[PDB]
Amino acid sequence: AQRLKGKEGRFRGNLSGKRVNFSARTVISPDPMISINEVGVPVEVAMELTVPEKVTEFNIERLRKMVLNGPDKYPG
Amino acid sequence: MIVPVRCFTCGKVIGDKYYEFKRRVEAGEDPEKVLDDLGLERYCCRRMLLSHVELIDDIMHYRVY
Amino acid sequence: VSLSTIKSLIEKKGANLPENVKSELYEKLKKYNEKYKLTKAEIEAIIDDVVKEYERALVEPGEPVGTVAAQSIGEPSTQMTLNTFHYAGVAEINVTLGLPRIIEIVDARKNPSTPMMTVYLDEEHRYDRAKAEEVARRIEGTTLENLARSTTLDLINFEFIVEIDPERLERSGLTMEKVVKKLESSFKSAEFEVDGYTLIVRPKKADKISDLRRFAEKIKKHRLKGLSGVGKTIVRKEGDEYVIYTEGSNFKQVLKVPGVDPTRTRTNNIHEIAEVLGIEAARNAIIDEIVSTMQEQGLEVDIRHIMLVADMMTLDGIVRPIGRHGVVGEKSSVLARAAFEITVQHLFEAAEKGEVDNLNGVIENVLIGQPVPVGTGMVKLTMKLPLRPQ
Amino acid sequence: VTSPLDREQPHFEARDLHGTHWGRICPTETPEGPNCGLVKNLALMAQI
Amino acid sequence: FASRHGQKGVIGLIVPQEDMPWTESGIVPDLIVNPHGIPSRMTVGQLIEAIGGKVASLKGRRVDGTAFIGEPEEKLRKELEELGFKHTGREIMYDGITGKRLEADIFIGVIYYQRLHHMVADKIHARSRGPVQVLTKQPTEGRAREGGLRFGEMERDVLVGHGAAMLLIERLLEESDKTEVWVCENCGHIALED
Amino acid sequence: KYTRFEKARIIGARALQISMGAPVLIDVPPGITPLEAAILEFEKGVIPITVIRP
Amino acid sequence: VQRIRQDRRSGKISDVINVAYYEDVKEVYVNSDDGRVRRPLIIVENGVPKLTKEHVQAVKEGRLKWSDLIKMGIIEYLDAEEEENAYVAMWPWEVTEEHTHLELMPAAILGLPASLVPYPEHNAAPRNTYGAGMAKQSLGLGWANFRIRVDTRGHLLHYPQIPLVNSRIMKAVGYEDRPAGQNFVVAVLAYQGYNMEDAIIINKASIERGLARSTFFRTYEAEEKKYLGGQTDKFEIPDPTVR
Amino acid sequence: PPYNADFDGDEMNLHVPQTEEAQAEARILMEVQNHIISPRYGGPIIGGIQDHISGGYLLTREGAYFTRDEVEQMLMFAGVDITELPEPDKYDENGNPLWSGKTIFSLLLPEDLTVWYRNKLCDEPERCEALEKLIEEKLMPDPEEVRKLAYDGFVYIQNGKLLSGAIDKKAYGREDGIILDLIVREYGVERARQFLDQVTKLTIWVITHKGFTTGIDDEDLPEEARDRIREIIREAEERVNKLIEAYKRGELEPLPGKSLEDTLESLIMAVLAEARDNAGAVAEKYLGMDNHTVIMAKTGARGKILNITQMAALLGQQSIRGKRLYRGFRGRVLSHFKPGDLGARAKGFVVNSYKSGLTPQEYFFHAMGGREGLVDTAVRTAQSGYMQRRLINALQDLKVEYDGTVRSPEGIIVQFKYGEDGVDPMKSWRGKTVDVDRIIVRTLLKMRG
Amino acid sequence: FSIFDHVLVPEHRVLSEEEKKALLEKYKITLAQLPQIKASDPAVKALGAKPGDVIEIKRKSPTAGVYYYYRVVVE
Amino acid sequence: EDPKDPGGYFIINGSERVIVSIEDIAPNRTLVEKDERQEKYIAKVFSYRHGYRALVAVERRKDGILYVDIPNVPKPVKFVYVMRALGLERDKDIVEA
Ligand SMILES: [Mg+2]
Ligand SMILES: [Zn+2]
Ligand SMILES: [Zn+2]
Repeated sequence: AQRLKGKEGRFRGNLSGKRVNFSARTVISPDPMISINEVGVPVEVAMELTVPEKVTEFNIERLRKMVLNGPDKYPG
Repeated sequence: MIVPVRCFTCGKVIGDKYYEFKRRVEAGEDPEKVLDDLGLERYCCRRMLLSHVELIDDIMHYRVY
Repeated sequence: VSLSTIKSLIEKKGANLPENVKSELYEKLKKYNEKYKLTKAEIEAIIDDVVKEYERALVEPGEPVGTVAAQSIGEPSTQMTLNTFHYAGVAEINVTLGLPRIIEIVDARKNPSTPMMTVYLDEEHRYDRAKAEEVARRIEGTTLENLARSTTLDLINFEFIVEIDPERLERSGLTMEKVVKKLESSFKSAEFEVDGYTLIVRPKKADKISDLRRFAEKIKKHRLKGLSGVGKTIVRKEGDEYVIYTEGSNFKQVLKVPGVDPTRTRTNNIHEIAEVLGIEAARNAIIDEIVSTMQEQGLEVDIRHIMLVADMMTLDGIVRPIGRHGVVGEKSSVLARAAFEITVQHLFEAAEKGEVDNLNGVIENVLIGQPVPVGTGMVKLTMKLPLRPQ
Repeated sequence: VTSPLDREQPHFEARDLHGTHWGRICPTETPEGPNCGLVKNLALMAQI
Repeated sequence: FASRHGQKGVIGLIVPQEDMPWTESGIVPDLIVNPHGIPSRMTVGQLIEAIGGKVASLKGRRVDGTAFIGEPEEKLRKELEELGFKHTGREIMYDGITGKRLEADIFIGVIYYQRLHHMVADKIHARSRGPVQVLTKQPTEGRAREGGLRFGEMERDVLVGHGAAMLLIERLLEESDKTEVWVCENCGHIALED
Repeated sequence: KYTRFEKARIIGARALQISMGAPVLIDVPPGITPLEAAILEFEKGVIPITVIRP
Repeated sequence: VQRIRQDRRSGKISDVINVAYYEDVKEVYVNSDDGRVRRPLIIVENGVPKLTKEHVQAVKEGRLKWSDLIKMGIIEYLDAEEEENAYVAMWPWEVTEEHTHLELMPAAILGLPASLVPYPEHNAAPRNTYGAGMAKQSLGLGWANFRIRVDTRGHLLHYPQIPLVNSRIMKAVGYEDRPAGQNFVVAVLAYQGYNMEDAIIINKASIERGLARSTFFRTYEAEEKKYLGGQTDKFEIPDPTVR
Repeated sequence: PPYNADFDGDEMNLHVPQTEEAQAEARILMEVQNHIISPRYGGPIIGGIQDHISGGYLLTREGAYFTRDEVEQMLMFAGVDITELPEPDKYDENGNPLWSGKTIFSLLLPEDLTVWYRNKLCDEPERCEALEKLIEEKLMPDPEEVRKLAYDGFVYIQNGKLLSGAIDKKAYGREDGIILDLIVREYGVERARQFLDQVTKLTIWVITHKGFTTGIDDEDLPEEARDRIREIIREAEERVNKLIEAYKRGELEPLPGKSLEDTLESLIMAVLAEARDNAGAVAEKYLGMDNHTVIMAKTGARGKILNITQMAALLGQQSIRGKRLYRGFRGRVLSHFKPGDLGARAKGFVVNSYKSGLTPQEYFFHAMGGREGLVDTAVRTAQSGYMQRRLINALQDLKVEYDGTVRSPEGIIVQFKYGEDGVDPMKSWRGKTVDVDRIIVRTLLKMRG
Repeated sequence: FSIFDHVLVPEHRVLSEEEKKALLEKYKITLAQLPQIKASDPAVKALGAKPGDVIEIKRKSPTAGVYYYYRVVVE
Repeated sequence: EDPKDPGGYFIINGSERVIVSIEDIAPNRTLVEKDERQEKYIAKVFSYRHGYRALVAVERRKDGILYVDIPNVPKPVKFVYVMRALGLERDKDIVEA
C-alpha cells in the first residue's frame, strides 16, 4: 500500500513523472546578442547530447564529414 | 596568504612595499603619509596594502611532506 | 449614408457575428459617421475586416482549454496576499479575501467563514438616509444580552437581573416597554420586572438553588425582534443609491422583508443562492465572486477560464466542490481518480464494483504510454499512395 | 536554537518575532525556506 | 558573487581591461553592477559602504561600521570632499570603446564582495544514456552517478496544455523506460514467453 | 484553413517519411536536415497528405 | 523581592536566581532552573548608573574582570520573568530616575553573522536576512589547519582581505584573523545588457592577477575490509584477468 | 518574464527531442515567437524589461540628440539594414549635424503603423487633451502641427513616424505593451520578433553609451523638505496622542459594531497611513525628472514611489497581520517603554528613513514586519501549489471538439460554445472578442491616405 | 415575487418535442449526455416541468450578448 | 589544532557532530488557554521526573464542572472524584484547597 501512495509512490513518482535521458542542467547567464528564440549551449553539453539523424541523398556529405571528425572535434 | 605582487586593478607592483609600510606605520608615522611616501597615489593600490592580512605565518606550522 | 442602410449592411454580411458584436459595431459606426462622413465602400470594408478578424480569432479544434484554464487560475494564485486588509472603515464589514477566499469558493464550502449579504432597498427608502436606516432597523436582529448595559446573576434571592443600555435601544428606535412586551409574550411564569434601565427575572424554578443560571442564559439569549442570523448591519451610499451590508446570512427571509428590492439582493453564500434561486444563479454568483476576488488583488484573468470552472462545477444540478468529494470524485476512470488521492480505497472499491476503465482520458493514456486524445493526438491523416516526384 | 514543531504547518503564531526576543535571539539571522522562524540563533548578549 | 548587504548575482561577462571605462583620476572598476536593483532592493547601506571604503582607502586607515554607533554618513561625505573628490562619490569616466567621456557622472567606490561556494563547475550536469535503476529501470538520481533530470508531472501538464502529444510520448516512453509484453486477449492476463 | 495541430502533424509525418527513405518532392539545398526538408515541402505547398475531418 | 534582590546583588546567593512579582494576582516567582536565556544589564540606582569611569579604567588596564563586575553588584543578568518588572533605557544620556537598568550595547542584540553587515539599519530587513544567510556560504581561509584536514569538501581563497568598512565586534570575535572575502573597486553603471536582472560584470585582467581565485578540495576514502571466513580486500594493480 | 527567471543562481533544464515527429511538434507548436501573447489575459508576456524601457525613455525623451558616428554605430549595432542616413534633424554650432531620437526610433517601426494613447508619464492632462482634440478634429493631422504640441505624456505615431511621446512600459513592456501587441496581431510573429530584437539592442546601446547610474545623492532632499516632513510627523503624533488621551477618559465615540479599543486602533492606523501618504506627497514633488531613480520609478522599469518615499522621507507604520505590534511583554512590546503606552512610537511607528538610519527599537520593529512577509511567501507557495494541483486534476481532459462544443471524455457536453463566444483568450483583443475601434480607425487611416 | 425577476436568474422555458428532437440531432447526443437540473430546483417548480424534459436557458454572458444553454430535468 | 577553534562538539567515527539546543515549554508550568471549539478553559502542565513527561490537564466545560485529564486514562475523570482519590475527602477541605 505504501508503494502506490504519496508523492514518491508509484503513481505520482514513476508514472505521472520520471527521470529522462538526453537532458542537461546548469546555471543561466544573460546574453542580449542572440535572438529571443535562441539559447546558448555549452560546447561540453553539445558534445554529450546527440540527435540521431538518418542518412539521405541530401545530407550524406555533411554526415560523412562529422563521422570523420570523430567524437572529440566539436562537429562530430 | 602572502602579500600579492601587483595591485589587482592597475597592475603596479606593490609586493615589496608591504613590510616597509607595516614597519613605518607601527613606528608611529601617519599611515597616509607613509602611503604617499611609497608612491601609491591611486587608492586601488592603497586598498591592497591597507586591507591585507598576513596569513602565511600561521599555516606554516602544519606540514604534509 | 442612412442609419437604416448601415443596420441592414451589418446584418447582411456580418450575420455570423455574436449579438454583442453586431450591436457594438452598429453603435460605433453610428458614432463615427456623424464626426467623419463615411462612404458605402468604407462601411463595407470595415464590416469585412471585422468578419475576417472574428474568423481568424476563433478557437482551434482540439485545443486543451481545460488545462489552460486550470493553469490560468492557479498561476496568479502565487501572487495574492493572505492577511487581506483587516480594516473596518465604518462603512465596510471585514470578510476573508485573497487566496483563502478563492479556496473557499472553489471548494464550495457549505458555510463560509465570514457570511455577508448585500441588500438593495426598493425604490422607497432607497435614496432617503433616514428611511434606509428604518429599513435596516427592520432587517437588523438582536437578542437580550446585546441590549444589556450590565448583567447581574443575583444569588441572595436567586433572581436574574439585567441592566439596560440606552444606546442599544436608540440604535433601532426600540424602547424598553417594547422589550418588556416581547419578554411577556415569549415566556410565561417569569417576573420580568419593569424598572428604569433594569429588569429582574425570577421564576419558581430559578427561585431555588438549581435552575437559576441555566434558565438565565436561555432568557438572556432570546431575540425580541429582527431577522434570524443577521448579527450586524451597516448602511452606506453607492453612487446615488443607498445599500445595506449585513453580518451573517439568511437569504430566504430577506427577500420577504418589506422595503427590500428582491430583484437585486445578493449573498456571498453560494449554497444559499443555489437553494433559493436555482443552479444557474449559483453559477453566475460563483463567476462574479471569483471575478471580484481576483480583481481586488489587481490581477487580470480572462473571464473565459472562470466560466469553464463554474460550468464544470454546476453540471449535475448541484454545486459540487472541486476535489476529492466532487468533480474529481465523479470521474468514471478508476486510474484517473487513483492517481489523485486515497489510491488504495479507490482501487479496492473498483475491484469490488468490477468497474471498467475505457482509457478515454489524458492521465490514463499517459500512464499506459499511448498518445493522448488532445491537440495533435486527435488528428487523423490519409494520403494517396501513388506519389510521383516532380 | 531549533523549535521542535513541524515545518509543514503554517504556525503563524510560532514563526513570528516575539517582543521578548530582544537581546536573546537574533532578529535577522533565520533560514529562508520552510524553516523560516523555526530555526533561530542566539544573540551576542545571550547567556544560558 | 554576493556582497554582505544581500545583493547576489552571477558573472555575466568577462571584459578585457582596455574595454572597461576608466575614471579621469586613473581608476578602472574591478566590478560593474546594474543601477536597477538598487531602488527596488532599498539597500542604502551598500551605497554608504561604497563611500566609506574609498574614504578609508584614501585616508590610510579603516572606517568603523558598527551598527548604531558607526561613523555617520555626513562625516564621511565631508571627509571625502576634504581629500579632493566630490562629496557625492561621482567621478567622470571615459568610455573604453569610443574613448570619449560618458555624459553622466558615475558612482564608483570600494565594496567588500564574497565568492560563494555555488560554482558552475559543480552544478553543470548532462546525461546521454547513463545507467538505470534496478527496480523501475529508469535513469539514476544525482550528478555523482550519472543520473537524469526529473521530469515532473507539472511539466507533463505543461506539455498537455501545449497540445504536443507526440512530444509527450517521446519524453515519457523512449527516454526513460519501455518494453514489449505478451498479452492473451482471451483472458487479459499477461502471457509467458519461454 | 489548417489548425496548427494539423500542420504540426503533417510536417511530422512528412519528415519521418523522408528520413525513412521516401523521395523529396522538391529540390533542396545540400546539407539540409529532414525536418527542414519537410518544412520546405510544406511552405512550397507540395503536400501529399490530407486530413480527415468529420 | 527587594530583600532577595539585595542579597543577589551583594553576593549572598548565586547569580542564577531570578525573582519577579505580579501585582494583579499577588504572586511571587523565583526561578533557579536550567536553560533560561538571559542578558546582562547595568543596574541604575536613584537615576545614577552603578558603573563609573574608574571601573571602565580598571577593566581596560586588566585589573578588573567581567566576573568581578558581576560580583560587585554593577551588572546583573535578567531573564524574561525578571525583565517584566524592569524599565531599561537605551543610552546613558537618556537615563532618569524612573529607569531601573541601562543597556550595555544595543548593537550586540544582533547575532554573529548578522553583525558582519556594515550599517545594517540602512537596509530593508529581508536584505539583511539574505546577507546574514549568505555570509555563511562564502569562501575563505576557514581554518589554518585546512591543509591536513580530512573534510569531505573544502575551499581556500588565495588572497583573503580584511574588510575596509567593518564593525568593531568582528575584530573582538576573531573574524578578522580568518577573513572570507576581498575588496572590489565597484562602479554602478549599466555597462551593457550583460548585467541586467542582477548579473555582474568583472574585469579579465584583475582575474588574471589573482582576484577571487580559489581552490577546491575533496577527500576520498578506501578501506581494506576483512570479511568473515578470512577473505579480504587487497590494494594492488588490477590484473586484466579480473572481472 | 515567461520563465520568471533572474540571474542570481537559478538553474534551468534542457531537453532534446529524439524523433522527427517530436522535433516537428517542438518546432511548430512550441516556438518562442509563437507565445508572445499570454493566454491568461490576451496581452504580451514577452517584452522589454528594466534597461530596455530606461534606454527607450533616454532615446525618445525631449531634447535627446545624437551625432553622425553615434547614429551610424547604434544602427549597425541594432542590426538595421540601413544604407543611407536620413536628413539631419538640427544643426549644432560648428556646423555638425544632429539627429533626434524620434527619427532614429522610427526606423524600426513598420512603415504604415498608426496609433495614439497615453503613457505613465502623463502629468499635465491639458497637453494631452489638446493633442487628442487636434487628432479628433481631423483623423490625419499635419506633422508640423503635431510637433508644435508634442508632449512626452502622449504617444502618437503617424505612418511609422514617431511624432510625440516617449518610450515607456506601455510601449513594449510586457504588462502594458501596445506597439508590440499591435505589431504581433497586424503583421505576424516574425515581424514582431525582428522588431523586438532591434529595439532591445538599440535601447541597450543607448543606455550603455549615454551613461546611467544611481548614487547616494539620489535621495538628497533639500532642507525645507526635511522640515516639512518633520512637521507632518509631529502633527500626526500629536493627533494620535490626543486620540489616546480622549480614549483614556471614556470620551471616545464608539464606531458602529466595533469595540472601543478596536475603534481607537482603526482611527490611529488611518491617521498614520494618511501621514505617510502626506510625507510621500512632498518627497515625490521635490525629486524631479532629472533624478535617475525617479526615471526608473516613473517609467515603470523598476521600483515604485513607495520605495522612494521609504528611502528618502519616512518608513511609516509597521504592522503584522493587519494590526499593530502587540506580541511583547505584558502591556508593552519592548521593555524600553512604559507599560500601557498606546502611543504611535511605542506600537511600531518608525519615523526615520533608510537614509537617516533607524534607532534600535525601530530596527526591531522593522524586523518584526519583514518576518511576516517571509513566512507569508513560504506558506502561500505551498497552498497555491496544492490548489493548482486540484484544479489541474479536475479540469485536465476537457477539449474543444470539431463541432465547437467542449465535451467531457464520457461525452457529456459542458459547453455548447467554448467561452460562450468561441474566441480563444490568447487570440482575443485583451479580453474583448474583437476590438471594433482599432479596426475602424486603422481602416479609415488606410483608405483616407 | 418570482425568481425570474432576479438579475442572477436567466430566462427559462420548456422545449416541446420538435425542438428537443432537433437539438438532440444537431449535436448527435443522447438525452443522457446533457447537463442536469434537479426537479427540486426552484426554477423547475416555478416554470413547471417533469423528469425527462429539456429546458432552454438564455444566458446574458459578457462575451456574447445571448447564449443558449440546455439542461435535462432529473429528480 | 587551530588555536582559534572554540571546541564544544563531538567526534563520532571521524565526523564532527554538534548538538543543537531544542526549545521546549517550561516544565512544571501552569499555562491556561481557551478551548473555544468546545467553549472550555484548559490549564496544562508538563510534569517531569527522571526524564518522563506527563501532560496533566484540568478543564472547565460549558456545564461549569471541572474534569481532570491524566496520562493512561481513557476518559477525563471528575475533578472532585480524583481529588477524593488523593484523600482530602472533606468537602470543606476541597473548598479551602
Ligand atoms: Mg532567481
Ligand atoms: Zn592600483
Ligand atoms: Zn489467457
